[PDB]
Amino acid sequence: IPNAKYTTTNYFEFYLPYYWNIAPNMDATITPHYMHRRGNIMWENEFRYLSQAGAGLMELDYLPSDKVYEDEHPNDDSSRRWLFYWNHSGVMDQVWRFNVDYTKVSDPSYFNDFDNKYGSSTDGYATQKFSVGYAVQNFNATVSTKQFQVFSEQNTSSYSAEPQLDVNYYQNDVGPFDTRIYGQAVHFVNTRDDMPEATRVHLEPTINLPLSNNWGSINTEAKLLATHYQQTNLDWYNSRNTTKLDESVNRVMPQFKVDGKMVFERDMEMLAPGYTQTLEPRAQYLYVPYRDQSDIYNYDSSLLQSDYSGLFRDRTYGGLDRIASANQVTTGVTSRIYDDAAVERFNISVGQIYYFTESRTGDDNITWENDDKTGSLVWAGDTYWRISERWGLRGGIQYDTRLDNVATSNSSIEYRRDEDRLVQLNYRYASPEYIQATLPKYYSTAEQYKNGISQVGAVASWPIADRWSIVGAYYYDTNANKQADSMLGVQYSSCCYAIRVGYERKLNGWDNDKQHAVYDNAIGFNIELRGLSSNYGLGTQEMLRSNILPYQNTLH
Amino acid sequence: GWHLRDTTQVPSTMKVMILDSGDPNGPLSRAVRNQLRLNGVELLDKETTRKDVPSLRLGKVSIAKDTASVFRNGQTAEYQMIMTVNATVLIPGRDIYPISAKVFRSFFDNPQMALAKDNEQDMIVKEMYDRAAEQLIRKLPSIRAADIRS
Ligand SMILES: [Cl-]
Ligand code: NA
Repeated sequence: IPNAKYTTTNYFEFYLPYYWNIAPNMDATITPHYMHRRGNIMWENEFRYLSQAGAGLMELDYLPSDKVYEDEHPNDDSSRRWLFYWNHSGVMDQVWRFNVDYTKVSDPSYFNDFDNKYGSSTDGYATQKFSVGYAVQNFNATVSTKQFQVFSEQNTSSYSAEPQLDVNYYQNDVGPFDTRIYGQAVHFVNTRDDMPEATRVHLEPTINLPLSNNWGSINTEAKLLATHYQQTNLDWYNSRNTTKLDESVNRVMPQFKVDGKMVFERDMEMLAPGYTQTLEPRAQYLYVPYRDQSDIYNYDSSLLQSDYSGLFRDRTYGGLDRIASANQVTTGVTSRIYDDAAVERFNISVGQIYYFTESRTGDDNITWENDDKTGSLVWAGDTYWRISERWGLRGGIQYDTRLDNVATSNSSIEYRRDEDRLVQLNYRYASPEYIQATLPKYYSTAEQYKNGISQVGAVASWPIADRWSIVGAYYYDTNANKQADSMLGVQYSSCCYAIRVGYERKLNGWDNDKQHAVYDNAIGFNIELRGLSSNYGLGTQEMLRSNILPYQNTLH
Repeated sequence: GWHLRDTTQVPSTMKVMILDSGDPNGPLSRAVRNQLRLNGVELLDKETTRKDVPSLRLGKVSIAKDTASVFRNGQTAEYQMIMTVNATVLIPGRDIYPISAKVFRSFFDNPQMALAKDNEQDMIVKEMYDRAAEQLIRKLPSIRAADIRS
């Protein structure tokens, strides 16, 4: 049964598709998607399959030509638009792991101009990964290949891991001790051929001693971090930046770490009959020495965030090209509350890291808002309250005294009854001091980014006359004082049909000739026939997750 | 008016229990085994004809990465990973009490270093795998309680 919709992108869109049960395991869905503003039919083509080697799905979208795409680059050889997507995952005999997340597109604009079914207008790159691994109880090895279609033409400089091979051995009856060892090898390559190629083997054996009490806990962890680099094609890079990269580079270092945890109980007889409370502090000491890593071009090491759990974590960065001169002690606390039914009705956690030395990597040119190199530089706290059965609230905050400011923080409050009857408010913050620090210059000094994040959400649904069901969501950036995403939907249902219709005004680009934000609109009918399975929910969920800032439920 | 805790996070009917899972060598069943171990539990196999043993039948995970904030231009400022994990615990004498866990992390994006950022993820996803396991350990006391009524 066909569909249509009007969009600013394509005016009259309509999509009239014939499904094919090829067999069990497999089936198709071929779909002519007529696009008026473009003057041709996109040919959307889906394939799903099933095996012992798990399942996977494939999409080929072929627009053979495009009115609107010829009129902005008229002297071009062709003008077609396409996409290919492959998803796979599967575990064969528990031991063999196969995975694919593949996405390729004809152009930067593809998710703006057409549908956000596998990609999305929100995305900035296309993910292109394959990986095979072997895994057992005490051991797992994995190889993969990660490449990335960077979209916007600010830079196409994407590093890709072709391939990368991670190995992991685990031994836990070494008497009182426990051991893991990890070994990794990867080869880094760039789409621009005037950039550093490199190869990187790395070994990291880890031994620790964990101590079991009925009310306490301590582990102590010794680790080495041996890494060898080879770095080709450094003629160009070494003439631009003063700091040379050395062809062969070695960097070895170790880590003393120790983690303490205590559990105090009591009873909330004062406030509630027959309640409980727990309260846990925690400390980590962490020592890792300085190494001048400025001879290594950072390939896969981006700065991590530190929510409260992530205070008690032994890495400033991901990847392995940057590791900090940690000397520091983390401290945090976690009050919990149970009821007569032993259900966690409320928690809260706050933590902080005191640094005795600096934390460096010889490549410390992130622009902070001040000079503090030591002390309680980082704080975080989440919190959960289940006020009521139908009601709850979440929230958290990350603080840094090198920003003078909060970094990031996020509130939520929710009402739910069932999947048809619910409301949610939400807010994320991000300081323009944080954007200056964690991101490149042009983010920091152009209009659409620099001013950070401040973001207010409303999401809901009311079931009317059992058959109907309304949905919608307003999302609102308060700094610039503008809408980001706004959706309204309605869903009539019954035991032989389920007609759905909705509306989306979303952000969809930024005009540089006027330097204002460009929006996109979309409205359309969308149908299906119930009866031939137990598909009898009033269909809210699908609709709540259609919008570009999808609905994320907070606990029950 | 405090005091220190007078058992572990796990009940005493579950110092012995089976870890039935559809994917023994997965990255969930990996990080659960490790967590029960860290409360000193005697894990069996599903071979044992022995008895009195409850059985934590792990179910399947799911992980969206949802765009969760947007710059003025409309390009995801901040994703958010969301792990959802559904288990069950069987009690040989009695009944089935299905339980679960959900975690959120979230992080900023950067296409300029999209490779680095995909890495960051794997970690966060990993980290989650444990955070989840724990949430399930913290739900066992609630199975222990609400059951005693019947
Ligand atoms: Cl669109
Ligand atoms: Na996604």
